[PDB]
Amino acid sequence: AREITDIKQFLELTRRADVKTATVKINKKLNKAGKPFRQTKFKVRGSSSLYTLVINDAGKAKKLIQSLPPTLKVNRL
Amino acid sequence: SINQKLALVIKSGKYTLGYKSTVKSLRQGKSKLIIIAANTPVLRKSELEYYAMLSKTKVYYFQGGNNELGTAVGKLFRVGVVSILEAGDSDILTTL
Amino acid sequence: GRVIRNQRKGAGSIFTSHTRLRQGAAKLRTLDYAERHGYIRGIVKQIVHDSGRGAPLAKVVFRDPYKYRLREEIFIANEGVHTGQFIYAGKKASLNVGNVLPLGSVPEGTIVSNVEEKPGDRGALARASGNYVIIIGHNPDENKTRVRLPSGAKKVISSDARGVIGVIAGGGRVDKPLLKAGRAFHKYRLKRNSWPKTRGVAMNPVDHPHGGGNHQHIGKASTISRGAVSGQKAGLIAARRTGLLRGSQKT
Amino acid sequence: AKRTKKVGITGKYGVRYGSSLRRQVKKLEIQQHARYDCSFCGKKTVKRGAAGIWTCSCCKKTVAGGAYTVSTAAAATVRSTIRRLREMVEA
Amino acid sequence: AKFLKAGKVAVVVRGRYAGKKVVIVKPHDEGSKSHPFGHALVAGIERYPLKVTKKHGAKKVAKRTKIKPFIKVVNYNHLLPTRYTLDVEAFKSVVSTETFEQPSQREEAKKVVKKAFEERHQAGKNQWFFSKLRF
Amino acid sequence: AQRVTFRRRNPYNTRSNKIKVVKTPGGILRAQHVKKLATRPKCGDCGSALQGISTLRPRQYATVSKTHKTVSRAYGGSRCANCVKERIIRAFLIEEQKIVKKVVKEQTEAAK
RNA sequence: AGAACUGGUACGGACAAGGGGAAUCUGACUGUCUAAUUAAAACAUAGCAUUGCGAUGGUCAGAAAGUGAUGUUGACGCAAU
RNA sequence: CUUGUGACGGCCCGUGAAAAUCCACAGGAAGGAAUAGUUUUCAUGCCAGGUCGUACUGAUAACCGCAGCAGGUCUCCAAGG
RNA sequence: GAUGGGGAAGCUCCGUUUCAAAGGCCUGAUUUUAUGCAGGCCACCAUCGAAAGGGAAUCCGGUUAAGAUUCCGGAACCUGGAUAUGGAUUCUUCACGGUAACGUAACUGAAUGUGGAGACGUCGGCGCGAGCCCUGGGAGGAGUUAUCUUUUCUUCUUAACA
Ligand SMILES: [Mg+2]
Ligand SMILES: [Mg+2]
Ligand SMILES: [Mg+2]
Ligand SMILES: [Mg+2]
Ligand SMILES: [Mg+2]
Ligand SMILES: [Mg+2]
Ligand SMILES: [Mg+2]
Ligand SMILES: [Mg+2]
Ligand SMILES: [Mg+2]
Ligand SMILES: [Mg+2]
Ligand SMILES: [Mg+2]
Ligand SMILES: [Mg+2]
Ligand SMILES: [Mg+2]
Ligand SMILES: [Mg+2]
Ligand SMILES: [Mg+2]
Ligand SMILES: [Mg+2]
Ligand SMILES: [Mg+2]
Ligand SMILES: [Mg+2]
Ligand SMILES: [Mg+2]
Ligand SMILES: [Mg+2]
Ligand SMILES: [Mg+2]
Ligand SMILES: [Mg+2]
Ligand SMILES: [Mg+2]
Ligand SMILES: [Mg+2]
Ligand SMILES: [Mg+2]
Ligand SMILES: [Mg+2]
Ligand SMILES: [Mg+2]
Ligand SMILES: [Mg+2]
Ligand SMILES: [Mg+2]
Ligand SMILES: [Zn+2]
Ligand SMILES: [Zn+2]
Repeated sequence: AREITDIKQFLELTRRADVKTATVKINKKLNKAGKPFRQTKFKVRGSSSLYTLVINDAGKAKKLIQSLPPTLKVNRL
Repeated sequence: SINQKLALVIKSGKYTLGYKSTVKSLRQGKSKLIIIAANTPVLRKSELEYYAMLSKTKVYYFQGGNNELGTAVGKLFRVGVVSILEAGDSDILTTL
Repeated sequence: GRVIRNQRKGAGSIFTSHTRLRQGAAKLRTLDYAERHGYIRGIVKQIVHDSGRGAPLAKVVFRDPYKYRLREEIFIANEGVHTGQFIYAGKKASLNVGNVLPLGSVPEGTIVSNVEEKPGDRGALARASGNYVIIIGHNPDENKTRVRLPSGAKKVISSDARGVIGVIAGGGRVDKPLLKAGRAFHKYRLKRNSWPKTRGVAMNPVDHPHGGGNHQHIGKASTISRGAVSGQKAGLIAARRTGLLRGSQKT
Repeated sequence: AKRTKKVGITGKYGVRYGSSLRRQVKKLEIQQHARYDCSFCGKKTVKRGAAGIWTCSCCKKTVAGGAYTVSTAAAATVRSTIRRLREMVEA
Repeated sequence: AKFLKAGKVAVVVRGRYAGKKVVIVKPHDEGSKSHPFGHALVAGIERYPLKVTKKHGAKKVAKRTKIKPFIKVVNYNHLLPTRYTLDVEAFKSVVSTETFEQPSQREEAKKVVKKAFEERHQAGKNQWFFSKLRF
Repeated sequence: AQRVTFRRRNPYNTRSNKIKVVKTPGGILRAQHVKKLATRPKCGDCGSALQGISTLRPRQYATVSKTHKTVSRAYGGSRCANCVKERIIRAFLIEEQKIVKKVVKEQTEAAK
C-alpha cells in the first residue's frame, strides 16, 4: 500500500527481519502507441504494510532478482 | 478654523495619507507633523505618538472622524491619519 | 362543574416556561468585598439575543480576586454598550453608561436599570426592554433612597442596592404590530403555553363562569372581588374602576 | 422603474392586514433594514442581527441599541443627561 | 530625525520570534538586492533567563541563567522600536550581511552574542531587555 | 441504473446516515457512508479560521503528529496571526504607559 | 421569431386541463373543531379596550413540608377578561 | 435528474440543544549531556481487544384490525420517451 | 429518580445541591514491608434517560439450500499495553529555515488557566464535485435483413486505506 522508489531502500527493506514472503508480478504495458514493454513489480509483505517497487527496465529487473536474499520466499506470478 | 491651513498644504507642500505611509515616513524622520482623526483606533493612536516621541515630532489631534479628516484634505475617501513632509507655503508647522 | 383553565395552570404540567435556548439567568455580579469598598473592571465579550426575552444579553468577563480564574457574568445589555467596552462595577466606579454604581453614590435625576430591591439579590427592578428608573432623592442618615419604577409608582429602597447606569436596550419593541397569528405563535412558542386564548363567554357553563346561555353574555357582573376563591376569579379582579379612561389618571 | 406608489417594502403583505396597520409596519421596517454609520470604523456597515443587537460587518464591533433602530430618542437624552451629571459632579 | 540606529532595542511583532526583545546591530534603510525593503540585522534572545531567588545555590542559578540568542534579518514593518537602548560593541563585528547565507559561521556568531548577553545579565545591566514580555 | 440501499440498520436520512453512491471494482453500484465533514479550528480572539492547522473531527487530533496541530509561533494553534501581533503591540504600549503614569503620579505628589 | 408549401379546416387531435357575469346576507383574511350524521355565519387570530400586581407581591397548585408553576421571570413583564 | 459541498443573499418581537470526548496555547514545577545522554506527538518492531442482536416479512397473506379483512402503519434508492 | 434533610398515622410525599463533617489525583519516600507516615492538589458533589441526537477505528472479491461490512482470500485502520532498533537533538543542553503569512520526520514540559472542535434554523439563486442520463471513435457478442439500415441491444469497471 506504500511505494518505494529507491532500490537501495528496497534491498535493505528485504532484510527487515520480519518480512517472510514477497511476490513478483509481470505486466505487459505500452509506453506509447507503438512499443509494448514488460512491466515488473516487486511486492514485499511487511508485518504492517505492503511495499511495492515497480521497475520499467527488464535488465534492472533481472539484476534485482539475483540480489534478493535466499531466505526470502519469492512468488512468481 | 484649521482646515483652511490644511488645504494650503495640499496645494503647496507634500504629505502622505494612511497609517502605513505615515509610519514609514515617521520611521525615516521625514515627517514634521501628524494629524490623528478623533475616531482613530486608540491602540493605533497610542503607538503613533510613541513613534512620534521617538522621532521628536509634533502631534496634533483632529477634531473629527475619518470622514471629516478626509474632506479636510479634499479627498473623497476617509483618512485616519496624515503626515506633513513639507509645509511648502503653509504655516501649520510654526503655529499650533 | 369542571376545573376552569386558570386554576389548571398552577399544576405546571404543560404551562411551564420553555427554557431550552436561554443562555442563563441574567443576574448582576455577586456583592463582595471589592464592590462595596472600591470598583472592579470588566470586558464585554458577547452581546447575545436571549430566547423569549426582548432585551439582549451582555456577557461580561471578570477576574476572580481570590483565585486565578476568569469568572464570567451575564448582564442585561443597556442601550449604548458595545463589545470590548470596559465595564466598571463597584462603589468607587465612575458614573458612566454600563457601570454598576450603588444607588447611594449616584446623584439625583440619574437613569438606572436592573435595580436591586434588596442589596445582594443581583437585580430585580426594571429588567425589561426600554425600561428605566429615576432616582428622586436620598436620605443620608439611615441611608435609604427613593426611586421611580416603570409602573409610575414611587418606591423607597436602600441606598446600598445596586443598579446599572443606562436604559435597557431594545426599546420600542411593542410599537410594531404583529399582523399575524404566526408572529404571535412564534413569540409565545418560546415563552410558555398561553396562546391562543379562548373566550370564556364562548364556553360551556361547565368550563367557565361566563359559559352557557342562548346568547354569548356574561350574565352576572364581571368585576370579581378579591375575596372570591379560586374558580371565581375570572374577569376583572378587584377592579377599582372600569370603562374607558377619560381624563388624567390623577396618580 | 417605480414598481409601487405607496406600500414600498410592505407590498409583500398583499391586500390584507389593513392599510393603516401596513402603514405603521412600513415606517418601522425601513429603519430595521437600513444601514447605519459605524461609530468606531466610520462606515455604512452597521446592520441589525436581532432585536436590539446592532453590529458592524467591518471592524467586527457590536453595540446594543434600539430594537428597530441604532438608538432611540430616550437614550440620546439619557446619554446627555449622564454627561450633564458627570461634569457636574467632577467639578 | 531617524531613530532606527545601530544600538536601539526593538520588539519583534511577527515571525517565529514574535514578542522577543531584539537589539539592532546593523540597519539597512534602503533595502538590498536580497531584501528590497527596509530591514535590519537584529540580535535577540529566544529563551529568556528564569527567575532566581536566594534559595537556589551555585548550580540552579547557573542552570536558570542560560540564554538562547538568535540573529535574523527582519523587515522594519515587523518591529516596534523602543525608547530603551543597549550598546553593541563585542558582537557588532560578527553580525554582518555575510554572517548569513551559510550556516557555518551562524552558530559561533550566536556563541559570541550568547557570551555578551549573559555577561551583561550577570551584572545588573539592562533588566528590561532581559525581562520576558508578558502577553 | 442500479438502485442502492443503506449498508447499515438505520433507514432514516439523518446527519450520521449520509451516503455517497460509488462504483466498485465489481462493476455494481454500492452506497458508502461518509463521515461528517470536519470544521476548521477558529481563533480565540478574532474568531476567524486560523490557518496552517489540519482540520479533522476532534478525536482524530490525538493521532496526527504535533506539527499538524500547531504553528511555530507563540499562541501557535490558538490565536490568529494578526491577533497575536495586536496583543504584542497592546502589551508593550500599555506597560510603557504604566511607567509614564507612575512618574507623573510621583512627580505631582512630590511638588506638594 | 419569420417565411413559403401541403391536407376531406385538421391540428393543447390520445392523455392532461378554470365556466363566466350582475348583486344581497354574513365572517375581515391564512387557520381550527363535533374520529363514526351538523366544517358553518361557530372557534381562534392580528388589532382595540379594561383590570390586578413592585416579590414580605398578583394569579394558580399541594393534605403537609426547610413544598411548588408563572420564574433562567420584573410593568415594552406576568396574570384575568 | 438526484445528492454533497462552497461562497452568498432574504426572514424573524422566532437568531434556530446540551453533555461525554479530543486537541492546542499561556505557564515554567520538575528533569536533564560529552566518553555520554535525553528523547516514545518520527519510522519500524510485539500482544490483546470481552459481552449481547445478526435468519425472514415489513404487508391486497408473516404487524393491528376476532381473519389469508379493498382499512391503518415511519423511512432510504427512482431508467427512457 | 435515591442519599443528606423535611412532611405524613401510614402506604409514601417534596426536593436533586438543597440548613451535609458528602472525596480521589498524582508525584515522591519505605525498600523489616506493605503501604501508613513526607507533602502538595483540587471542589462537581448518586444514578437513569436516544438501536433516527453526539460517538475511535474496514473495504474489495468469492462462497451457502438458507449467514455475512460478521465466514474465506487479500489489503487496512483504531484503542490499550510492553517495549528494542533506526531516526532526531545535546558540549550554546530541551531543532532549524523563511522579511512574512508559514514549512519539516522528529524537534522536553507538572500544577493551574484560556481557547477550539463536538455544536446545529429555514428559504432563493449561483459555482464546484460525485453518481445517473445522452452521445462519438474503437475492441467483442446477440437480434432484423422480401427491401433499407457504417443498423438495433449489450460489455469495456476500479473499493477502504497510503
Ligand atoms: Mg396552547
Ligand atoms: Mg358552544
Ligand atoms: Mg359554574
Ligand atoms: Mg354563559
Ligand atoms: Mg446515532
Ligand atoms: Mg503547519
Ligand atoms: Mg499542514
Ligand atoms: Mg362528524
Ligand atoms: Mg362533515
Ligand atoms: Mg367569534
Ligand atoms: Mg406565583
Ligand atoms: Mg432529498
Ligand atoms: Mg441565512
Ligand atoms: Mg443477518
Ligand atoms: Mg440478514
Ligand atoms: Mg430482508
Ligand atoms: Mg415495505
Ligand atoms: Mg416493501
Ligand atoms: Mg393478525
Ligand atoms: Mg422522589
Ligand atoms: Mg446512560
Ligand atoms: Mg445513540
Ligand atoms: Mg444536534
Ligand atoms: Mg472505513
Ligand atoms: Mg440474506
Ligand atoms: Mg478476514
Ligand atoms: Mg531538522
Ligand atoms: Mg465551540
Ligand atoms: Mg486508483
Ligand atoms: Zn465597524
Ligand atoms: Zn486572531
